[PDB]
Amino acid sequence: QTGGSFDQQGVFVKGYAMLGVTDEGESGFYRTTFNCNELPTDECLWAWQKNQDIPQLTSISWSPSSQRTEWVYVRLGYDITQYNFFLDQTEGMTDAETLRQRAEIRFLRALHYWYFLDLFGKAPFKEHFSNDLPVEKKGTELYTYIQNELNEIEADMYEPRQAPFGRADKAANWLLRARLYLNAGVYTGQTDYAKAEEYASKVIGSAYKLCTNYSELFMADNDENENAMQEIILPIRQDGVKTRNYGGSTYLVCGTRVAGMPRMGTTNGWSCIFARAAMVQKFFSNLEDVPMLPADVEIPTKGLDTDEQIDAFDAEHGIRTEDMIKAAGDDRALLYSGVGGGRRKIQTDAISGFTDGLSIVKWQNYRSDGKPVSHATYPDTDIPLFRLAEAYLTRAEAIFRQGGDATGDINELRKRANCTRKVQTVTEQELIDEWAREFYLEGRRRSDLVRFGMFTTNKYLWDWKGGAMNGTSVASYYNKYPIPVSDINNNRNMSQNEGYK
Ligand SMILES: OC[C@H]1O[C@@H]2O[C@H]3[C@H](O)[C@@H](O)[C@@H](O[C@H]4[C@H](O)[C@@H](O)[C@@H](O[C@H]5[C@H](O)[C@@H](O)[C@@H](O[C@H]6[C@H](O)[C@@H](O)[C@@H](O[C@H]7[C@H](O)[C@@H](O)[C@@H](O[C@H]8[C@H](O)[C@@H](O)[C@@H](O[C@H]1[C@H](O)[C@H]2O)O[C@@H]8CO)O[C@@H]7CO)O[C@@H]6CO)O[C@@H]5CO)O[C@@H]4CO)O[C@@H]3CO
Ligand SMILES: [Ca+2]
Ligand SMILES: [Ca+2]
Repeated sequence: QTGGSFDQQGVFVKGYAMLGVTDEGESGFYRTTFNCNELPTDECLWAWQKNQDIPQLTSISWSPSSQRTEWVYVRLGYDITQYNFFLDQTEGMTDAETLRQRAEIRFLRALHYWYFLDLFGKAPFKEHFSNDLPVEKKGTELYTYIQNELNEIEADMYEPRQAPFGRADKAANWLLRARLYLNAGVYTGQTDYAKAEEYASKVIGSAYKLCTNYSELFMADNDENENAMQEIILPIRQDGVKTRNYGGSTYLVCGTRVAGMPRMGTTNGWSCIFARAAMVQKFFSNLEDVPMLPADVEIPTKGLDTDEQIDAFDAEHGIRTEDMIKAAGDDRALLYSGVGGGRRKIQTDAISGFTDGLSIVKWQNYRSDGKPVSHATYPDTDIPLFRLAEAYLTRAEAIFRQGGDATGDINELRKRANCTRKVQTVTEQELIDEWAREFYLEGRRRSDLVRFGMFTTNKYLWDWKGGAMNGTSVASYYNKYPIPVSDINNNRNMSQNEGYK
């Protein structure tokens, strides 16, 4: 529908909706990008390796026929066509409302192009909605286009924290540019840490502030709690009754839980996503310090049916998540090694099930204020896609790369997390580890690993990397996903990424 039937307001809203709503539950914007940036990393593992294309993503051994690569590629492209459609239909309109809408739609399109750039190093490009085949825009050109888009639309965007919650303001714009500049070395071959630092400072200097209780950023009321909202620069709205997405917060909550775990926050635990040993090591350098149930202690088959019973048993063996946090001396150590759901392992010699690694209870469907959530199954928890904390890590890394002292920005995050250990000296290792501690399971890991030259190389080997128990390297061409063979066959304008067949 166009012209008189074009529901501008409605299409505008749908533009944002594509971020959090949609099997069809496997192809959402969040799940596809999340998996491509998480499943192959040191942060987590998908427990059901029999699922199509899972071993590939898990071991960084996919090919151009990868179904999950096609899903994210096609999803990013579809979203952009919808944005191009909105921009074409509102082209020439000069009223203030439309100008703001167009600025935000261009922001969203820019965000999508970043994903193409970060994941594939290029993108099937189209500035408009039409039947013409997209043309290839790669590396530096794509990078330049995204930066220019963000630069041009800034003036029309909302002042920091003045936009209706869920919409992008100037800070979201600056944060994305800071992200682009930080990764400029990867996308253009020429770093630009000074600009990364500059834009990160603009975000830090805005009205946004850090949430004083880390866990609250990932709870059911993170859209009705100032403590959390003051830090969330761009949330993907999710609601238990109105906004459901099997690949949204439902995926982050249900997918990381299994029956028996205390405080599941949902009636359905999928037992899919769990932490790799390397993720746990981010909080415990010596994995021997990780609170664990002794191997010689049996788990009763009776008397462990309720949360209260499970907690008591975990308490006796010092394995409640609160005990995990205390031992780690870090509020972000939201892991679970308790008996709820069965005996957990930290590292496994074979990926056989959900209990082969500690559970990640970072995301929750419980309100910090204790009030009821809207649904017993689907979470109300919003996905804080953009958080002020990214500005601190981005500036810290940029400062470090430029030879400066980044202890301040790092300790700002460690202070917020009530860390017992403060950083005295910043190293590349501390930085990449802090990126994991702060943003694990938020869909960006791979990108940071590639930038640190640690995604495919021997520079950093984590458990099950490359398909080996103790980790092994893979070809460097794997730092970029391949263009789906389906698009290669349909669009002669697109060229396959180097290395792939
Ligand atoms: O550990 C569980 C499971 O986790 C993973 O799957 C999750 C998936 O990745 C998420 O996307 C989400 O899925 C939602 C889905 O997208 C929606 O479509 C909907 O699902 C509905 C189905 O479409 C609908 O058909 C029906 O499902 C019925 C099945 O069709 C039917 O076969 C039967 O299922 C039983 C299996 O036959 C049996 O083998 C056994 O399943 C085991 C699997 O073999 C094993 O691989 C693993 O499954 C993982 C999966 O691999 C991950 O990808 O554990 C299983 C043991 O529980 O038992 C099955 C149950 O009897 O019956 C079902 C139910 O009627 O119903 C659903 C609506 O519920 O909603 C999904 C969200 O619930 O979540 C899933 C986790 O469920
Ligand atoms: Ca409410
Ligand atoms: Ca919500």
